[PDB]
Amino acid sequence: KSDVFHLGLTKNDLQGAQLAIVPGDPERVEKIAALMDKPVKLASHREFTSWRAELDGKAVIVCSTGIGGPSTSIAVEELAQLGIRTFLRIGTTGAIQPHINVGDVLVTTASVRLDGASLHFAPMEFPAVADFACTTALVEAAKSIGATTHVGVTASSDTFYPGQERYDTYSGRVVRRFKGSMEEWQAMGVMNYEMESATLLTMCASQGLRAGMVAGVIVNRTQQEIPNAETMKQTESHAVKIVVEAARRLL
Amino acid sequence: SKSDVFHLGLTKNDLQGAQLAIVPGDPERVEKIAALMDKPVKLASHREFTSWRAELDGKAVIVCSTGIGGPSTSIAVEELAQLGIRTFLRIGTTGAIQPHINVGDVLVTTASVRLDGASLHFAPMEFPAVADFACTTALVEAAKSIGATTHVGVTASSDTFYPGQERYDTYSGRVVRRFKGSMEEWQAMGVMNYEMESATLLTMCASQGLRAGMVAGVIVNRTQQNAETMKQTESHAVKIVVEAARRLL
Amino acid sequence: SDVFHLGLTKNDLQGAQLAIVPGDPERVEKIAALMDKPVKLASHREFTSWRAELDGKAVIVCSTGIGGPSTSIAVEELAQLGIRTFLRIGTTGAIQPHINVGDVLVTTASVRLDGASLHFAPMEFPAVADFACTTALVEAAKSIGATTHVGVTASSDTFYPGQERYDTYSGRVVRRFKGSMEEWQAMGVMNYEMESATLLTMCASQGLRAGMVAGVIVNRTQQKQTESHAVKIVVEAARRLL
Amino acid sequence: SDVFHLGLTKNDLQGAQLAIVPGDPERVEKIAALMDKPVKLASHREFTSWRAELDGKAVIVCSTGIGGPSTSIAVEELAQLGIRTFLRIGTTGAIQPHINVGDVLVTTASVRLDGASLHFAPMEFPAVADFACTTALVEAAKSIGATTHVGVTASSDTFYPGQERYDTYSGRVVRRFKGSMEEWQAMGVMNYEMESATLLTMCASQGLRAGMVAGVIVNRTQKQTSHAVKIVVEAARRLL
Amino acid sequence: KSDVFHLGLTKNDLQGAQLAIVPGDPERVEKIAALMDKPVKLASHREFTSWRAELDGKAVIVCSTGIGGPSTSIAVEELAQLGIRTFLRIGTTGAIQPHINVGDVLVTTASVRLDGASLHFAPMEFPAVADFACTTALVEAAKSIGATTHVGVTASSDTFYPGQERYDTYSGRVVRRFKGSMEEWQAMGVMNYEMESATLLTMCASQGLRAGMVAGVIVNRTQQEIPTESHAVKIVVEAARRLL
Amino acid sequence: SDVFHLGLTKNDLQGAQLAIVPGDPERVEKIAALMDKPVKLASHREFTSWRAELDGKAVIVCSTGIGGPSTSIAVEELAQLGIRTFLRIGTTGAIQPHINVGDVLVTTASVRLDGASLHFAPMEFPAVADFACTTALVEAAKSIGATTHVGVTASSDTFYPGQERYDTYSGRVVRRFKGSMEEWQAMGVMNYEMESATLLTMCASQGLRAGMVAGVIVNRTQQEIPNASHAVKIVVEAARRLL
Repeated sequence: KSDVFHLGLTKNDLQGAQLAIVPGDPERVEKIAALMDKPVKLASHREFTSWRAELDGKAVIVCSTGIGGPSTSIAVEELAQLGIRTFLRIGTTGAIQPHINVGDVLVTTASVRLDGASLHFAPMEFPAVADFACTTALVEAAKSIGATTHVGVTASSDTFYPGQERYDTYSGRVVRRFKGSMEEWQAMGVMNYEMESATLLTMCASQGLRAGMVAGVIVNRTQQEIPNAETMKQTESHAVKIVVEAARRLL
Repeated sequence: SKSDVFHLGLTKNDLQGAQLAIVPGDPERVEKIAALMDKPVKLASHREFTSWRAELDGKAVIVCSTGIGGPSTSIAVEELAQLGIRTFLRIGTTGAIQPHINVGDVLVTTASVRLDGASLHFAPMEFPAVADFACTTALVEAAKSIGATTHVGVTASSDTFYPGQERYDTYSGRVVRRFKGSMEEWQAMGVMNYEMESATLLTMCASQGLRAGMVAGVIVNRTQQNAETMKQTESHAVKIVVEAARRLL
Repeated sequence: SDVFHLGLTKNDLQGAQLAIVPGDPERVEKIAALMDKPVKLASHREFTSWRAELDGKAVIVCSTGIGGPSTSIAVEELAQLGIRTFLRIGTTGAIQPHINVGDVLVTTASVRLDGASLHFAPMEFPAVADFACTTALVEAAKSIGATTHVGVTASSDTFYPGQERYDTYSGRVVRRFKGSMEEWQAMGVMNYEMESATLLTMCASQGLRAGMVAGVIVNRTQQKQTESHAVKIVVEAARRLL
Repeated sequence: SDVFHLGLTKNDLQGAQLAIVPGDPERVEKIAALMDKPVKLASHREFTSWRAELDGKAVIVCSTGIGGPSTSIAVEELAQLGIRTFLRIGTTGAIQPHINVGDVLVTTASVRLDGASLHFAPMEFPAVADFACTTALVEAAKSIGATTHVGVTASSDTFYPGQERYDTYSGRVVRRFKGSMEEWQAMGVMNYEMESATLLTMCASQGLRAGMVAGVIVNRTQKQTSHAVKIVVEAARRLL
Repeated sequence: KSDVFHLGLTKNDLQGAQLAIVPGDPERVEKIAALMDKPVKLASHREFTSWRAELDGKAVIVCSTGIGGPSTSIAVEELAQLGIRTFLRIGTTGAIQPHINVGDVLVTTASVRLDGASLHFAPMEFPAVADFACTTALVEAAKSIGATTHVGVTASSDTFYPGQERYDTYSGRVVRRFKGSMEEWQAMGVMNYEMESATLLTMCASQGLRAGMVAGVIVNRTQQEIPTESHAVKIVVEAARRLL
Repeated sequence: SDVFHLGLTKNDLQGAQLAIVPGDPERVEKIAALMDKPVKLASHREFTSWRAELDGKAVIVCSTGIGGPSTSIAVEELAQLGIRTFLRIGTTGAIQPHINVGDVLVTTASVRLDGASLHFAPMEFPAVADFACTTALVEAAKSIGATTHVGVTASSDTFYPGQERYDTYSGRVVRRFKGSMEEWQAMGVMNYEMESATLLTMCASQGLRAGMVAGVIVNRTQQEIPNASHAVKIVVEAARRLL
């Protein structure tokens, strides 16, 4: 049975859940659910892996979005059809400000829309802005957990490579629009790049759904020393603790 | 008299160390806001820029009007920033476009739809006209503290009072294609209200390391179709912006 | 009042169909004083209005404030009250080395670096002045022996980054405007100001006549009485347009 | 020949600094024949050029072909050869009910519904005519008693969908242009044609003087009018 | 070990492969690889599942892209870094023309760019056009396999719902830009909707990589909104043979 | 006349459903002369038209003039008259260093640096050639053994600034086009010409088949203007295949 086309879920599967935590990576879903009570796997189809658990006695969904606005737009739409009204994205990210360190946590107030899917919900003039209650819950959760936290604007790119002005690529070329762009965002105070928030925040803010976004910084584009696949996992766990603690305040 | 800036007629000395400005649109509201604080005093008046200084909890605060629209606002914000202001709180009175937003309610704006031109002089359209979290938090908590009925969300910020707000009661009775059917669209997208300065204010601050927020009292609702409630709503939004200022010093 | 902002009724205009529209309220009486029977009508926000008489016909003088948004309110509401011809008068800098302080600029059309013009017509539409108004201004400039430049003005929603000024808090100019001044100079643009794109577009696209004249008081590319000449010119032009 | 398309040398111009530029190559000789000492210069592709004399001064008549792209080639190459003033003379319909067949239209500026104008200036820049040229055209129109309308023209890269014509192979008009004629009409636009946005923009942005006059032959909402041609020649006299 | 950030693959893993078949669904990768010789699983990370196999003695890669331009752009870039120079997308699609039947095979010559990732490689004026040799190989393979085939333009959308003008949704509405859009594309002869080709074709055509695109029709949108190996899959494998 | 500009009636076409469309009116007779029973039909403005016969079937040759606007008139009116397949034969500047003057370039799709294409489809729509037409051109080229390149073409509304030529009256190029040639070059674009974006877009979006081939007359990596036909043979042979 499925009430929706991609996720393979029914309303019954949600057990009344109205909040979903939405990481990008299917493999992180089980790990996040493990911070809560009585987690159980619901489904796995394409990049959409879903689990249900209990937070302070209330059902909550954890469901992966895959990379990018398009897959995110599917997961969010179908979760909304199923009854979800609040979405918390938990991600990993690359900071672009020299003063933001690996291990820091970033809470996004709004995003630069360097994506395409957001435009399928609202014209570019519309802000990709987070819900105030969600953002508040994330900031407060960061204080409860104890973290070095920055709150601000994130650049949300449809690509990992040229849209984040990476030159270490097959072509070594960046299209005109994005040449010099990282320095421009840096000067405008943008904290970081990631790949799903513009779509998530725009589609929710324009349809009466609540969304928030938190990420752990696993690399800094300005520093020469690159952490290993050890320190980066610790950072992940930190931000994950925060998103679950934030969810508790939103039930 | 000496001025450190081109339009406002102010020196750094006039600010006495102020780092926060409350910025209404109308010069006539400047004294009224200043009057709620300690040691209020007139500073200067040039064109639509009337400035007063006051004190909150021993710290200097500025109140300075912006005039109507992004262009005038952009001058005031730039020159105040040159003088040392780092936090800007806009206070306005507004209509509403949602059926359940009532006259007397308070609106705190998280971000704005950019239907202006001046914001593009600071950041490309993809950049969000987003309020500072600390400012928004202070405004929301101030509104709560006095028991106002508060809505928190998105505002549409227009370069015009008439066609950009899809008004047909005009000389031409025409609205350009871009704006035909636009009010119903913003309504469906959850936009609370129209006003005329916030896209410029929020974009220019968010992209230049300045903090900004905005609060407004609702004095009319076209979708729902009085002078007393108007001045009463005013006094309430004003007490909120001053109480928020206290938390941001 | 018949309108939302100006505090005027149709009767206040006494049949006036032409308005001179300076930016600053403090210049309104000065302009009105050059005409017969000048009287104050109203003052609200940055909209100060006076009525006077030119060759037996009523004329309005009304300030717009700074920028297209304020200007669009004044023009709309004056149009409702019966105004059909608008003449902007201002003082300006210049971005061409050959244009000197004391010179007079008549604008045939504007570069649309504003937002409000788009609320009246898409960008493809020209922010063009009315031919009769432009003719009147040029001929009025000539009748007083003014050194006159006639051409294109760049009309910016900002005083700072839109005019590519770097002497600012951030010291930054957004990509769109980086290198822009040199581009407009190479395209023969005379000067920057902040209201004409809105004025000219909203009028040209709604059957209203508009023109603009300005006195050059500074020139950023180079190392009072000028305001008076431009002012005499706009009043003389008004005479020919009644 | 110096220039690549026109087949002309600076010497062919004999010092000419003004060109009258019709769209149709077949109209070039007819305009030249109204002036002194008309001489054929060249004919290549849609570019037919003649020289003549007006009050003792050399003038050029050169066709542009239809559309901004070919217009942009003629203007550029003529500018290379010394032309500094360009007067377009066209034939045109009208989109305003009160504009009659026989009337003359002088264009102050154009709605830029073309592509070539963007190769000279961004869209924010006005496709505006030179004041001196427009004045000369209006004054020449008065001198001969022509019923004249002065104002804005819509300059389209197509004859069909861009002018919201549905009487076509597909019968389709793209979203951008659906309902557009009514919009231009409400905005006071006089007429459609196909060269002025490019002409006016490329000249206004490069220090060249341009103007345009057109005779109305049809009306969307409804050759003695010769009248337009007499006007462009009389205007040229005033611009030498 | 991995020579690339996301795929978990080294150059050595590819064993000289220069062509990749790139389905959207990770679960379809093993199925496609099984149609070829010596299929071997390489890696699975996020939405990127990769197998290697052999076709007429030459190594070939099958690697999923996930849904959408952004994940597609990662897979294509990293595969290119590892030496892949030809990419054949095999997808599922909703047809928007009355005469196109469920089960038909569509070969895309170029795409309507209703995505965002393509703009990260080339400005909108640049065509999202397929490689001629790849398109030819797909058309010729369709003859070899036997299938009802249509060749033409595809609309490639960053969304499954509003960008394909679907109304079976939470909001039940569609933003201005897309209101009435399906009938517009229909009138312009566009065959179908899918979600990866604009990004794939643009990023390849603008970077000296060859790409082709084929899909099996799973629904006809003029009629309905919610929809061994199919003809389309057999066709992409046969086309690969011709491109090695 | 059945149409406003071409001066032709349906009878003039004698059942023709394919047109070869050069830019230059002066080239029409020359192309017609390579086929059977060539007959002049009309000449108005930049539109010169001939009829001829190929393997017993009527074919039209008709000039478009320079640019998308005049091209859009010719194509529309020919469609009204019954033409369903269009083959453009043009001249072009190559922007890749190894492409020789005289080489034949077959266009799969065009960069839309024009305005007329937007009057038929929004910018997101690809200015793509018909597969059958492109196939016929490529196969005709190989059959005569011509040096041929197949790929993307930049199609500009101007000859000068939009093709980043600086040897001009102003010597300036507007921001949008500064550095643009190097960008197209890096993206693999083969060449510049001035009609294909309009032709390919208006045909692909209206159920007409179009193909595009051009002979290289200058290499832009070396000079802006050449010092003071395989392609034609190919367009005619391609036409044979599409009848």
